[PDB]
Amino acid sequence: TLEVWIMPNSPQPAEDFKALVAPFEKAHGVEVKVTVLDWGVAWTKITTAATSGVGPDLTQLGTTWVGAISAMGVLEPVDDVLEALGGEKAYLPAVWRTTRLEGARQATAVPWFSELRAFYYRTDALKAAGVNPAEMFASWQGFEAGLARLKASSFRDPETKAPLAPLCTPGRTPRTLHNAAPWIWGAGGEIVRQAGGRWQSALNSPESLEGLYFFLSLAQKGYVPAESLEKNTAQIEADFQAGKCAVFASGPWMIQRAQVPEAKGGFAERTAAKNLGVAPYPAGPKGRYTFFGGSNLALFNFSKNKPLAKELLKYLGGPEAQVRYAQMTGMLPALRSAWSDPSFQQNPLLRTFIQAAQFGRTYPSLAGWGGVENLAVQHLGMAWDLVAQGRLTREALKDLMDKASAAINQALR
Ligand SMILES: OC[C@H]1O[C@@H](O[C@@H]2[C@@H](O)[C@H](O[C@@H]3[C@@H](O)[C@H](O)O[C@H](CO)[C@H]3O)O[C@H](CO)[C@H]2O)[C@H](O)[C@@H](O)[C@@H]1O
Ligand SMILES: [Cl-]
Repeated sequence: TLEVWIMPNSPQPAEDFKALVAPFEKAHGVEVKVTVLDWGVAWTKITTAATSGVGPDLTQLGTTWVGAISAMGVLEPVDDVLEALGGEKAYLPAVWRTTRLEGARQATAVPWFSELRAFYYRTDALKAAGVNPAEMFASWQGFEAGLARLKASSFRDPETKAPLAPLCTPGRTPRTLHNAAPWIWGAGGEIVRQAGGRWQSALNSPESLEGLYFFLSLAQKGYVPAESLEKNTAQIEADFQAGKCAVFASGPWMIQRAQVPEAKGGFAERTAAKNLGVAPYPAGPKGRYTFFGGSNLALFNFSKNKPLAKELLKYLGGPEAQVRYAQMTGMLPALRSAWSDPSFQQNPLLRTFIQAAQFGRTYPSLAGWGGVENLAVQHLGMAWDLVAQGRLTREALKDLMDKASAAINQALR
């Protein structure tokens, strides 16, 4: 029996995973046993397995975790699998770079599925506000003027019978910079930069502060209600679904969720699901970026089932499994060839995610990435708390990212 650990990638994820692997099981005369870890906990259990030598054969990883787990020395080389799937050629570079610890000789993860972030919008709220989405999502200035028109609008969701918040974004200490990265990048900033053979914080670069301040100050100007500042990602998701928000940033999953009854983990019933639009991040002063992520699969080098686990990695990474699991999850395949399936191309909301991928940007794949993102989100949490007071100024934000930067630079030395 092979053991795979996965995250909750679909409404019934163990059952979707098991339907996905049934033909591998039949062709190999083997049973796969799946365990589903919540995203909130999956980090700790995966790190405990890596530290103790007790764990599955395969584990899903966040693309941004592959570096740290690889540096713990517990991942089996999978260059052989990536070759059987078509090698570097078979992947966007953004995806290809997630297959290894930055600068390591050997690949240690197999790309499974991709996700990137774009804005969902209420077509009804924007039509009623008189906002042309092409203009609002073209530029930072067009975005700010579309929120202003959304704030002034008479519109009220027909279910809630109240106004929509123009923008909903969470102010709770985030787990990651996924929401914030597009604004840092669009200003010409970065989280860390490589120069003179070392990585250092760029979160206190004037470009980073411009981007971050522009994002956080929207909330300060009235385009994000005080209630949103008190919420985490999952709560903002729920708020868009329940008709409280006209615009918010998420992954492609919400498209397949909008086509699924409430009773099945969806909101097809709700207005928002009937009035659903997608648009890319607006271009910033120094170009157009969005966070590009997903999950890879890794094999623990203490696995007793390496040969079969490798066949399972080639099965899951290959074209048929890639198409099939992207359809159940609402994600994108990791494999470029699999994007051509009509199931992705003739879905007009998903087609927008596909166009957005041109401007997908990734984290460098560093052993210490986790430590970096954790001090950054701590300081960014304190910034959100100043926005909850009306008291985020450029000075206070610079003071917080200087402290983040000094604590990030220690971590990297
Ligand atoms: O930072 C770790 C890791 O984060 C990954 O982002 C995930 C999101 O992909 C995930 O989205 C969930 C869907 O996957 C699932 O199907 O639906 C639920 C609700 O129905 C969604 O929340 O949410 C988690 C928790 O916030 C995020 O961590 C990145 O893609 C990966 O690149 C990164 O390494
Ligand atoms: Cl944020």
